[PDB]
Amino acid sequence: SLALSLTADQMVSALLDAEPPILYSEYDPTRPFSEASMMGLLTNLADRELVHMINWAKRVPGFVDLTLHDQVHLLECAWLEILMIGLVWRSMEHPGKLLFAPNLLLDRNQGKGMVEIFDMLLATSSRFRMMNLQGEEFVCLKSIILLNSGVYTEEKDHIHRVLDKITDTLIHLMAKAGLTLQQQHQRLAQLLLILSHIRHMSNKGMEHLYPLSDLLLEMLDAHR
Amino acid sequence: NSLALSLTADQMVSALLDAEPPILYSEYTRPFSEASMMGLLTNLADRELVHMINWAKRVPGFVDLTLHDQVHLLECAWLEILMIGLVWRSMEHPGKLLFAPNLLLDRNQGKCVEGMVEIFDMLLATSSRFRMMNLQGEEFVCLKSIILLNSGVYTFKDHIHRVLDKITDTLIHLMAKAGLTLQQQHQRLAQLLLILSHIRHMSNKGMEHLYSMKCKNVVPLSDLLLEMLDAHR
Amino acid sequence: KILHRLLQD
Amino acid sequence: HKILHRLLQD
Ligand SMILES: O=S(=O)([C@@H]1C[C@@H]2O[C@H]1C(c1ccc(O)cc1)=C2c1ccc(O)cc1)N(CC(F)(F)F)c1ccccc1
Repeated sequence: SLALSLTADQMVSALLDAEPPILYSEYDPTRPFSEASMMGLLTNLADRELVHMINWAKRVPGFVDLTLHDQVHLLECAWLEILMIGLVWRSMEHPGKLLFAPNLLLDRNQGKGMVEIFDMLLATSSRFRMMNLQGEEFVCLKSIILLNSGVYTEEKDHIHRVLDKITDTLIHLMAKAGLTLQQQHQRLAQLLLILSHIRHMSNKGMEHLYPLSDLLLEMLDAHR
Repeated sequence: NSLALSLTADQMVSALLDAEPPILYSEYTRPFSEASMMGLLTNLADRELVHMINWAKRVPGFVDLTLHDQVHLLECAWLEILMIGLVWRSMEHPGKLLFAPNLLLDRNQGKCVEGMVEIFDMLLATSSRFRMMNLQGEEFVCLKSIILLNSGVYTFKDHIHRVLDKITDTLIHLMAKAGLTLQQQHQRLAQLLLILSHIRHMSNKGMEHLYSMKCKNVVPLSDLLLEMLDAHR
Repeated sequence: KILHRLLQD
Repeated sequence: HKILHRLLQD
């Protein structure tokens, strides 16, 4: 009910408060790195992040108004995208590196078919940096991915009205930063178009996968 | 400096409209098998690609790119562009996909191949979404050009982004002209651009199926289609 | 699905 | 090289 009655500031507050913590990996900087161990570390991390993601999703305005069947579908469609945009966000201040965790900061080299995805993630991080993406914009973008990604695959209408509210919120945030109307609409477009590279990265990721926790396998399932 | 930037909104629209490729016909039928299905679609797509290339050179800003960058964008975007085209001309035929005027298909036919149905349904939902939104031709050609310029630009500079900005300005101009409020304008802009994410998804799933079809020899695919395809492996 | 349970408290 | 190059120049 209440997702459509929030002011833009309340929406931002809600999303910021919902933010999951930054988890650590088990990287031991002594261990020689296997291929298997590096993937082991990332799988271990992602699996733990999924638990926080599930509980973050419940706090995205509108998400609990959806049937439970629909919540499952959205998270199944969006989870990798959401992990990826989080990774790109925390990697922003580390040019040429990906901060998977505060104790796990990898460069392209340590990649390697992962190198291809790593390059795209680095490029995405490079783009957010150039645009000077703000935290408030980031949390909007991430909620959009959740709501958006599976929506096309009567209650669809509620999701679209919540999506509209997040757009209003992005616009509000930009007007407050002093952007002209033209600038607001341009930046809005710029941010949204990124979501399409991100969809792209998630799909190429799944494709390249074809060492996994029980939860990951159950969600990795929904893309085949 | 690029001439594209100096274009007004109406000039951009008129340019994009004038650039539109023609609606092609398939071979002149039903019922269908997997081979004859893919035969018609491959034949049709191949002829559409030649027009797309001449269309792309007429998208303001595209001529200003190096040959290599033009190649890259078209390699990344071509199935997305074929799909948004298909969805656009299918609007008026709810429940159907108008591949050509003489090749209008529904889901049942989609069984024909492996994986066609899932893509089929996604295409139909997109079409329906465009219809319910009353997408205008002027908006459509803006969206299609955005796909061309956007889809490959993160896998390469600022030229492309200023042109993208110009097209955003042009979409907003169109909506303002249609009477929409400020809020309705930003809202609709977002809605349209989010659908582009779904078009990307359809293309990704579509492309890995075209890969497997290469990897039977189900049908002969042209050298041109092969090298467009190979850019995604 | 584990996901489905975790979505329930 | 590629057909695509030929087609883009012509
Ligand atoms: O997309 S991938 O690169 C993926 C993206 C990135 O690196 C891979 C990966 C990851 C995720 C889960 C996992 O079990 C292993 C690896 C990443 C990750 C990103 C953000 C996080 O917060 C946590 C983890 N991938 C697919 C995925 F994620 F499903 F495993 C993959 C796997 C093997 C070979 C090539 C790609």
